Amino acid sequence: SRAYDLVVIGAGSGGLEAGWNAASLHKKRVAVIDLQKHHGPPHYAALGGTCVNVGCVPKKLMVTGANYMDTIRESAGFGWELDRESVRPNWKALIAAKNKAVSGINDSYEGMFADTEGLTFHQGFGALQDNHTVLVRESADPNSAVLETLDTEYILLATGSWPQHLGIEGDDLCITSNEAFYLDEAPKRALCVGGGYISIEFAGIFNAYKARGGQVDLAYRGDMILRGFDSELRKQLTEQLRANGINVRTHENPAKVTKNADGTRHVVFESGAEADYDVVMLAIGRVPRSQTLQLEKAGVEVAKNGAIKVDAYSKTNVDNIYAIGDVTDRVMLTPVAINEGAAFVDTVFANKPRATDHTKVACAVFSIPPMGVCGYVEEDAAKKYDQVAVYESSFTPLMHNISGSTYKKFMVRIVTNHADGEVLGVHMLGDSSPEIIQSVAICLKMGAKISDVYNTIGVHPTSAEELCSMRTPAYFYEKGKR
Amino acid sequence: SRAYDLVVIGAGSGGLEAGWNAASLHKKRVAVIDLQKHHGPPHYAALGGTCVNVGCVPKKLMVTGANYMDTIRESAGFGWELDRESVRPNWKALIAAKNKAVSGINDSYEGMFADTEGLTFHQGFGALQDNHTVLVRESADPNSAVLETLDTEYILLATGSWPQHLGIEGDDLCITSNEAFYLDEAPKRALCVGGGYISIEFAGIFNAYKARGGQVDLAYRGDMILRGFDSELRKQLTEQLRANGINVRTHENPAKVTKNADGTRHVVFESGAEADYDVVMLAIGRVPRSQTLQLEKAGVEVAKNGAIKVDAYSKTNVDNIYAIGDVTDRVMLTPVAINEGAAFVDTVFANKPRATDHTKVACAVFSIPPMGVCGYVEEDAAKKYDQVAVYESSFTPLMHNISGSTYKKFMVRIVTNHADGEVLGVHMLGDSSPEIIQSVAICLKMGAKISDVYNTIGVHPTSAEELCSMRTPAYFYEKGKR
Ligand SMILES: Cc1cc2nc3c(=O)[nH]c(=O)nc-3n(C[C@H](O)[C@H](O)[C@H](O)COP(=O)(O)OP(=O)(O)OC[C@H]3O[C@@H](n4cnc5c(N)ncnc54)[C@H](O)[C@@H]3O)c2cc1C
Ligand SMILES: Cc1cc2nc3c(=O)[nH]c(=O)nc-3n(C[C@H](O)[C@H](O)[C@H](O)COP(=O)(O)OP(=O)(O)OC[C@H]3O[C@@H](n4cnc5c(N)ncnc54)[C@H](O)[C@@H]3O)c2cc1C
Repeated sequence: SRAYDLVVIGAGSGGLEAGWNAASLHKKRVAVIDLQKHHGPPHYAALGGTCVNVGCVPKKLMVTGANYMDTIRESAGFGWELDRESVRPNWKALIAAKNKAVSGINDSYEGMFADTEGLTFHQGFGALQDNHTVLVRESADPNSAVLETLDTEYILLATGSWPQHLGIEGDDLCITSNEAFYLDEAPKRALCVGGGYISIEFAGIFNAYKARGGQVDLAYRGDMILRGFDSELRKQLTEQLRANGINVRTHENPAKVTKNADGTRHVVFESGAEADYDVVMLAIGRVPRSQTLQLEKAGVEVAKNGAIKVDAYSKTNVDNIYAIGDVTDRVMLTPVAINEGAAFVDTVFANKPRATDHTKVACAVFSIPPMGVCGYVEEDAAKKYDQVAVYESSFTPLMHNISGSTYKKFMVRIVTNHADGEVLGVHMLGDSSPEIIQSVAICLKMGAKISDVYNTIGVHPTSAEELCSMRTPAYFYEKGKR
Repeated sequence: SRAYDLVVIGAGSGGLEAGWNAASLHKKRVAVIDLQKHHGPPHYAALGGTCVNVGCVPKKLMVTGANYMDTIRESAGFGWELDRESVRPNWKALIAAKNKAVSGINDSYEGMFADTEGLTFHQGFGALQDNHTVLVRESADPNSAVLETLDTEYILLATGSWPQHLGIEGDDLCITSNEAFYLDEAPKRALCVGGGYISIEFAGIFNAYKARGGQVDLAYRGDMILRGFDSELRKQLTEQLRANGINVRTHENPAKVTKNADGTRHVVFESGAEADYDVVMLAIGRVPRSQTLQLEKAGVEVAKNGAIKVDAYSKTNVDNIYAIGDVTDRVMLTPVAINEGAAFVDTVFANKPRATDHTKVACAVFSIPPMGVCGYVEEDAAKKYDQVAVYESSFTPLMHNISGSTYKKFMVRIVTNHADGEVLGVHMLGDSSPEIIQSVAICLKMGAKISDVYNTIGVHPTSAEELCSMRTPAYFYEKGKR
């Protein structure tokens, strides 16, 4: 058996930051464990994690592909002539290009290991024996061949999460985002089940690569898609997805999925509504991946959902064992998991305890059109503050008066503490909003006030200068109002 | 002589802001004078000024149209299959749509004047007889028919700038950006003379709408284009212009232009090289437009190049005559002129002195690819502070590896005062950098430091995210580079 300072189980966004930082900057002997080295089936994620293999990186490439549907249509207004009846998308080419890109990054991570002192990769399933030794086995099965036993001082769990499935009749006929990245054919008709951002992102990808006459339906249990986002922005996004032809079936949930003779799936909705689809993708949530780790043999314990309970510095109850990223169920985004992996190495190896601030974290939804969002939604702000002011504007860019997509309203909403003037949250809908929100997030982790925003001079013509053009509140909340 | 609180000569960006404010906010009686109500020859600019009519707004529509040449080409990498030989630009469709968009905006300004009691528009050439009477004549000739003689308490001079010409033989065969907005056919071969943002932006418009086998040359008298911008960015923009096929000709200046029998124009350069072009457009400069105002008749000092000299509150030597916008030669951007108009009304009519801060003002170059810049370039900063640190990052977006456009590097450069880490300048090259620099300008107005920047968590995947990723300096200046 070998002796290590650290064993990282999971070589994703968090574990690879942590392991690399511990080995190079702190000259520690570190083992990182993951299931496989190259992206794809059987385990989908691999070296580099979910984001690089089956997450942020392939989905942004595929959403960029999807946007060309609207740009080739919108170019006509600006005088571009082409035979538009000949245009045909080519899913196969998109996936071949995407896989080339993702494998490039995988080969880069292998290089990274050859370049560094005490960092070794170990391929297999990590499971805990006791709080000081982790087993690398042949499969998730507890009775599989144990390949290696690693003796350690500190253990770091960073196994991520996995797609949540529906407990329904014919769940087995449904795919998740994982299989969606390797689909051989673009579906003609497809159902994305779920109201979250992964559902909405894929619905816009399938909508663009479908055969014309095809259809993509987005079915969600609640009233408006995208819980946790600004309610006005959720309302306008819905209509803009509908305007681009996807059918948002609100208050619909699968009940039965049955395979038809010709491979297609037949689905019975909870309303007794029925429809047939080439693909049914569940995008209903992500659960902490912790079940197989045998945490119990080391005394570390979980929450009901599988989340590993951790204090602010990422320490679990057994002290030499820490946990970061999606398995921790704090904020499930790559920059947060990376930040936590770095903070952990200052805390145990540099012995400077850094806790990661999961507050005012900005994020985006690469839907068509996209959203960039940071801080508080007004309902939450109005529960915590006395005087909340909501500022809002909407405009159709002059541009879309000429492209013909007049339904593309840019919307910006800013929530303030009206006593203070401190900007509590900024929520944007429209193109470039993911680019624009990163800088606004610096303004908010700095404590800007609405006077800071309208005293800056605008850069013209941009959509972003609206941020600097809003001075009168639309309405306020003194516990309530609207 | 009649009875006015304010007469504003020049109904443009600054001029109209001040006139609306003085009237609807402070109930003053104000006359706004301009040459023309709608865009187009002979005066090109008209009600709404240069930006609305022959500036920011027409220009930006036209460069978004030009950008379709790249994205239609780039779609192929993402699997969008189409008849590549069918694709052709129609310049007539582009300027027809641009003219309706600008005609809409002109109509709404006439609307504005109907909806506000003390505001009136007077068409003609405004000139001063005395520091309390302004006469609007029929033409710019001092001896022309006086149409109106308005008598006024205050005068606001906001006549903007005009294109600068070359005094060479055949200058009258060249156009400026004014005429380029009404060209009937896109040039097959074109020459853009100048190195500032306006010839850069038109070179990209002409490059995209040219007939195949065409060519646009950019000729500049100096060593490198975009004097006054970050030197690494200028170098990199030149190389990206060349990769998209435009021919950048440094140390090059025309000597004489003659018209060919063909109708095209023959250009002899000062090096002795010759070539023929359909269009030769001069974008060598813009000079303050004070020349026919009769400023000596009111004793107001002009600064040689034409700039009306003013103090921080935009007051001239004559205490009831103020001047704003491009005529004062301070920052020739529409936002700055508007802000100066607002500040002016506060100071004289709301009796609260303001002054525009012309520092940290961000701006954008709508080149293909675009640039977004704010603050000091390192050279200037190095001659004011003892230790300046420069941070930079370059990367090709993943997407540009899939599309053909491998040359499209995104670059961000941050200049810091190394004493406390205060960010003095951020210079970016790449798509969306105009949209990103607007909110970075807010962080800069609030006194941001490099640590504010890397302590914000990123939004992944975005280009803007690179802002939060720069911890270590590339090099420093301790008076000189190190
Ligand atoms: C489709 C999709 C889109 C997303 N898009 C974005 C986006 O645009 N921006 C963003 O910020 N976030 C996005 N996310 C979220 C982001 O991918 C994750 O939050 C982030 O990767 C979490 O990092 P992590 O370190 O917790 O784990 P991960 O990056 O998931 O890595 C965990 C690693 O552990 C390995 N592993 C699992 N169990 C074991 C075991 N027993 N033994 C060994 N190895 C094991 C896995 O194979 C995996 O490689 C997206 C996620 C998905 C699924
Ligand atoms: C092609 C081009 C592109 C530009 N793009 C941008 C951009 O993208 N973003 C940006 O911020 N800035 C841009 N600018 C600069 C911007 O157009 C100007 O800075 C801005 O319009 C200046 O405002 P102003 O109030 O000083 O006067 P202007 O807006 O120029 O208006 C001056 C007015 O005075 C009138 N006039 C002049 N003489 C007389 C007279 N004697 N009697 C009566 N009326 C008179 C003119 O018709 C005109 O309407 C661009 C400029 C050009 C030329």
